Formats: sequence, C-alpha cells, structure tokens
Amino acid sequence: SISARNQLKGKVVGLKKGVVTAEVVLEIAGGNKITSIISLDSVEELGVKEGAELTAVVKSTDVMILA
Amino acid sequence: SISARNQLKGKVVGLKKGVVTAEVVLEIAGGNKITSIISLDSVEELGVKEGAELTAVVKSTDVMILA
Amino acid sequence: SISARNQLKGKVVGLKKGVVTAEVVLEIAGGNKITSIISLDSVEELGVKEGAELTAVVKSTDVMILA
Amino acid sequence: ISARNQLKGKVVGLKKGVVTAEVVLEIAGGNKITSIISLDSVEELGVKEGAELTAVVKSTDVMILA
Amino acid sequence: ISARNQLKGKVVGLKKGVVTAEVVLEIAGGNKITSIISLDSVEELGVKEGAELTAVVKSTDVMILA
Amino acid sequence: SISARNQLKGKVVGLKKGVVTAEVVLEIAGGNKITSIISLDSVEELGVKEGAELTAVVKSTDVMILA
Ligand code: MOO
Ligand code: MOO
Ligand code: MOO
Ligand code: MOO
Ligand code: MOO
Ligand code: MOO
Ligand code: MOO
Ligand code: MOO
Repeated sequence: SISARNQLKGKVVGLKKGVVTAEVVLEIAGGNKITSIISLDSVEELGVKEGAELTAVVKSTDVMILA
Repeated sequence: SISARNQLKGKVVGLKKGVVTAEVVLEIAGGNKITSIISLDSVEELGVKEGAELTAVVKSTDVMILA
Repeated sequence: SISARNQLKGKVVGLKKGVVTAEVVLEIAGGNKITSIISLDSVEELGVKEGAELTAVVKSTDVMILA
Repeated sequence: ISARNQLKGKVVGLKKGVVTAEVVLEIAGGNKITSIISLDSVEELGVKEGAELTAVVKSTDVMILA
Repeated sequence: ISARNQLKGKVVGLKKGVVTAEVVLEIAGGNKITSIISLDSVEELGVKEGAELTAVVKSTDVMILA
Repeated sequence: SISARNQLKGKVVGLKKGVVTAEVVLEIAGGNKITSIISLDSVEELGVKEGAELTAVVKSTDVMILA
C-alpha cells in the first residue's frame, strides 16, 4: 500500500555485503535482473539470503527513459 | 554504458503529460509494469508515444527491498 | 517490512493534486512538517485525505546531513 | 535550500565505511533518521555522536505508506 | 550540507506547474542544469530569471557515462 | 539519448573503490568538482581510471536549489 509504483517480485541470486551498504541482485519475471544497493542493516534485519523471494521497490520519480 | 545497473527494455502503454513532469508506463518482459515520471521536456524531446519501444533506467542505489 | 529505514508516522495536513504528481504534507512528532511529492495516481488509490494517518518513507540514501 | 524536509536531531550512531557512511540521528519524539552519505562528508562536516545536526530530504524522494 | 555537488549559476528558465516547477540554471562553461522541485520552494526562495543560485546534488544520485 | 537532463562532461580526478560502491570525482567546466557514488561493479565494467573523460549524469528530480 506504499505509493512506490514499481514493485517487482523476484528471487535473490546475488548478495554482497559491504561495510555500510549492501547489494542485492534479484532475478525477476521475464528474465530480467534488478540490482539493489541498500543499507547492510536492512539486509541483515530483513534476513536476505540467496534464494529468498523478494520484491524490488522503485519510486516512479526515480525512473528514467532511454530511447 | 552508463552505470545505472537496471535497464529494463519495454513498450510504452501509457503516457500522461503534465505541466512540468510526465508519466510513462512501460510494459516490460515477463508481464511487469514500470512507471516513470520524468520531465515533460525529455518526453517531448525523445519523442515518446504509446507503442514506442523504450528502456527504463534505474540506478541501483534507488532500489529498495521488500521482504 | 521494507529496507527503507526512515518511516515517520503522521497525519495529513496538506493535499495538493496536480496533473501527474501530487503533494502530501504530513505532520509528525514535534509538529515537524514532512512534504512528499508523489504520483497523482498513487494518492487516489491510497485514498489520501486531510486528517488521514499515513507514514512517510525515505530511503537512507536520499537523506543528507546539514551542519 | 529547496529540499523541504529538514529535521533537527542528535547523532546517536555513526558507521564509517570505505566510500559511504551511516549517520543515525534521533529527532523529535524518539524517531530515528538513517542517512547514508559519503565518508568525505562525514569527515568534513565534523560528524560525531552527541552532535546536533539536521536531516534534509527532498520532497520528491519521500514515499507515502497507507 | 553533505551533498557534495553545489554548482553556482544564473536562472535562464523557470516553468511553474501545479505541484512541481522546473528551474534551468546556466553554470560555468555554458552547461545548463535542469532541476524539478516543488512549486512551494520556487515561491519561497524567490526564484526568477536572472537570479543567481546554486544547484545542489547528492553524490549517490549522480551516474556516470563512459 | 536518456531523459536525464543533466549531462556534464569531465575528466576523472578522483577514484576510491569500496566494497559495494565506489567514488568518482570528475572535474568539469570551471574546475567544478562533481562527485558520484556508484556501484563498484559499474566502475570496473566501465573501466574508470584517473584521467578518463566521462560524463556525469543527473536526473532533474534529484537537483535541488540553494538560495
Ligand atoms: O507514486 Mo510514487 O511514490 O512517486 O512511485
Ligand atoms: O564502503 Mo561501502 O561499499 O559504502 O560499505
Ligand atoms: O552503479 Mo549505479 O549508477 O549506482 O546503478
Ligand atoms: O503539476 Mo505537475 O503534475 O508537477 O506538471
Ligand atoms: O537504503 Mo535502505 O536500507 O532501503 O534505507
Ligand atoms: O522543493 Mo524540493 O527541493 O523537491 O524539497
Ligand atoms: O551523499 Mo552526500 O555525502 O550527502 O553528497
Ligand atoms: O527527470 Mo528527467 O526528464 O530523466 O531529467
């Protein structure tokens, strides 16, 4: 119910922990890949792991268009 | 060749022009929908129209994770 | 259950609808005013109105420090 | 500045990485604000625990949860 | 402020919508900067053509093209 | 050919690699310093190095006005 209009359901296939940030790579429907860099705290708090089923969220105003 | 790690190839199915911004809705592979709000200038300059084939770009650091 | 680490509860004191986006000002702890600019579409589906209790959400990576 | 979200608080956490850094400020009512910025900024503004600072956020970066 | 991108320029365009507004500043070397902010900010900072202002951008929002 | 309206040409004067992200400082017209924090992965694939000419890109919606 949050306004972010892009919610892409997917599966974690890559995970890399840094000191402050984290990188979560999801395999989503149709064969596309989504790359997320978020805080390492949210990554540990949400219990993300390779194979977990997750949703990638993106606010519309953060989406560019390439012709 | 730009760093934005999320490039989702798709087809414009919705277009709405505002005064300063624009909303471009793409149908992408696998049946997902992407919603873009960008400037109405880039929308007119790139020549976006319903049915055009476009790529949605999203910088990794703008992607959240929902468990 | 989203990685976005900042989630500030409040009540809607401001609502302005545009053509593509819309403005939502929430009053949070301490009378602090939070202003959110989102899609017109999102406000309508989330049924936002003056007095509604909603939560404002911000990804850490959008949060700057002013000294 | 144009960013309309400016919240005053007290540094209650600071995590320094290699490129970025986390600052956790406690603002009015016990809410905590998490900010990830550049290490460079954390060295230059003078950020440390106990310090009073303001969290700034651009409106268009704020989502709404119903 | 922590945002490390602060470019000084002169307002050469201003477009007012209902909720947001476009400001186009000309900075050093003829480059133009496009910024979409809240109408509210455009009314309060005092933005108009000819005015000198600074464009601010957070590092983590800047992409790189090779 | 991307909607991102700000594209500032420059030469790399700064490069710092982290674990998940990396920092790139470009020198543009007027000696102005632009700092970009992106994914470590992106810097490696784009082969970024001191002295490289690259273009910094920013979406309008991330650009604030300081008075
Ligand atoms: O309606 Mo949104 O929060 O700009 O995707
Ligand atoms: O040094 Mo990081 O890759 O910002 O945790
Ligand atoms: O490497 Mo990026 O520009 O943070 O997606
Ligand atoms: O009033 Mo708009 O929908 O920001 O052009
Ligand atoms: O970058 Mo976060 O971990 O979604 O606040
Ligand atoms: O008017 Mo702002 O810079 O989108 O908060
Ligand atoms: O990410 Mo910064 O250090 O607020 O420009
Ligand atoms: O919001 Mo834009 O039209 O990608 O600069």
